[PDB]
Amino acid sequence: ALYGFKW
Amino acid sequence: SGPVPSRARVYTDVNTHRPREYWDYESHVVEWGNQDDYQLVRKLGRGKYSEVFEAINITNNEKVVVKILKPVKKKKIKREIKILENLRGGPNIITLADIVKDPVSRTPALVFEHVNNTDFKQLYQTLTDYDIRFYMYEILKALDYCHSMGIMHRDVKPHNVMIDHEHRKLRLIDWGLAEFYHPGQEYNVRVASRYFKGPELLVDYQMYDYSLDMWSLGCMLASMIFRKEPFFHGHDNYDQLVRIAKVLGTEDLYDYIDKYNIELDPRFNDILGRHSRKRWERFVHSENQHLVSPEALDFLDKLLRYDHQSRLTAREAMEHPYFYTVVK
Ligand SMILES: Nc1ncnc2c1ncn2[C@@H]1O[C@H](COP(=O)(O)OP(=O)(O)O)[C@@H](O)[C@H]1O
Ligand SMILES: [Mg+2]
Ligand SMILES: [Mg+2]
Ligand code: NA
Repeated sequence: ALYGFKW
Repeated sequence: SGPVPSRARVYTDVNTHRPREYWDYESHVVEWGNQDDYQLVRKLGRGKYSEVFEAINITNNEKVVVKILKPVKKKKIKREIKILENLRGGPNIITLADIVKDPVSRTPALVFEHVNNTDFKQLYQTLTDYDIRFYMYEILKALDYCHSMGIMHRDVKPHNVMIDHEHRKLRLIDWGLAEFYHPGQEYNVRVASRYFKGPELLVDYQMYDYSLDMWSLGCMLASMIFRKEPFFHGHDNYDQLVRIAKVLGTEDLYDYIDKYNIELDPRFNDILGRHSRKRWERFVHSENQHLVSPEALDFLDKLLRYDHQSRLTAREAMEHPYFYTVVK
């Protein structure tokens, strides 16, 4: 995933 | 013609006597960390203008909280960032640990210290009289600090007060509605949740100050010690003032509007009515009596006043007899 983050 | 001007009794010129870079948040140059340090664990909140997650810092295996910022005006990104950086290290002020952005969308995200919060709707009913005094003192430390640094919070309420009860650890969060106090500045009254709005916001008095936070704190305290959530249950902004007048009475409302030469919106004419000033003891009941004391009622009486100037400052509040049993 979201907005360049990984889960 | 026009309202009488007002200024804060304390910390009036903190921003006046600081360099432009301290308060000119539109000129702030953000320092950005490495987004790839943080991985999202779970959603905590999703507003129209933010998405908040618990996350793991994979560089040190510590939990953090990521707040994705999507405000209507980008100016507001730098306001929240600059205020958090100005207040960083203050007692009970949430710590901004990092600021990152999506390399593709450029969506920005604040990275905060994690607090192991329990939802107030589960936690507050377990707190004792001492716990409420202890937590209220922690919030007052945060507010006297932020006021002393020239910042009004403007959104003090349970959802913006994180408590890790196991570690007796409180943080005042959510500085997205916070503003720099400049004496004489006319502010937007369309701020705060309806139940926590001060009378100055309800009657459209724009030249308010730090004292707005003290009214919000009073609303929070009243809801906790009386187990009445919310304490002032208005159905709309106009009704909100009527709910306050049913307690504080209409006489003192008119003294307030006349001291500041405030014109009451015509919408009040048919709903305001006439109300006596109530004794705070009328709100004591079997379910809340273990939380109430003469000191608690006197303290509440000294926060919940129409005239923002007459309310206790945070520092005056901290010296009140209600906190005599609290360390420092
Ligand atoms: N540091 C934190 N630790 C724990 N939970 C947090 C933290 N920061 C935010 N939260 C949670 O996310 C919610 C929204 O964060 P907040 O900064 O208030 O965003 P908004 O401005 O959209 O209200 C909070 O009400 C709280 O439940
Ligand atoms: Mg919030
Ligand atoms: Mg907010
Ligand atoms: Na600077």
